[PDB]
Amino acid sequence: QEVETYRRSKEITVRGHNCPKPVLNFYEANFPANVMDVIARQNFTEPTAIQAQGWPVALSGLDMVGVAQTGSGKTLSYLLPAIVHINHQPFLERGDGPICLVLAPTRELAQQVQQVAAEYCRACRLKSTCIYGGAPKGPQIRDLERGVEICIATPGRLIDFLECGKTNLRRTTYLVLDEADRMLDMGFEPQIRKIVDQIRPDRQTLMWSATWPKEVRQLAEDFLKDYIHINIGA
Ligand SMILES: Nc1ncnc2c1ncn2[C@@H]1O[C@H](COP(=O)(O)OP(=O)(O)O)[C@@H](O)[C@H]1O
Repeated sequence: QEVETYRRSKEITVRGHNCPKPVLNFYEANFPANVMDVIARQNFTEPTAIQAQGWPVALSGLDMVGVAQTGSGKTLSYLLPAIVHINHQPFLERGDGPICLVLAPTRELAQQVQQVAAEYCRACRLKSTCIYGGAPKGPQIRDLERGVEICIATPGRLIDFLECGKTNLRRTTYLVLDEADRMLDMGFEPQIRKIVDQIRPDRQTLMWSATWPKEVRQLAEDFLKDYIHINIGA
């Protein structure tokens, strides 16, 4: 396995049934033209180790957990397959909720992901929005009502909105839990549960974490299906 040479090099450990081979370069991912336009402008030389192994897993439709240090490039690891997903699901109709739901523990990390996502949404003509607590409800409710394919959210504000019927998850087929361990450290487990229970069963779900403790591992087993576990580090 040329694979095992590459994984071993990049300190990639994979666990679970039938993980696809890692993609050795950007071109092999076969992301659509508009996304490539935006990737070329970032002057990356190469895929990061989790993009390498993570992308093909995500693009295959499989559930997974990606464990890597802050800075290993996981945002793109779930975002970019999200775009492909959206391209393969029907067109967004008046009043449809989001197709892709990215949950994040804090306002700041929610906004970071919106920032990364902005350029690709614009190149791909997708609409997205950052939902977070503390800030004016008005603009956020506007965005959700005009319709977004992508909704990046912190749990509390999302709940409030669902309960008020200002959006809904009956189209959410691609679920992301960024910074899951932090999300659990800050005590959001009941809230994340209350959220997912409203998500139709055929969802692909992807968790991302810098660490792999008991609490997170248990969340994975309750929420994921036959998941792949990717580790990055010695
Ligand atoms: N393929 C790549 N090559 C080089 N840098 C990248 C690549 N993908 C992402 N980056 C950059 O690496 C940094 C870390 O990305 P990020 O998604 O924040 O990682 P994490 O979420 O693991 O902390 C960002 O500044 C991002 O622009």
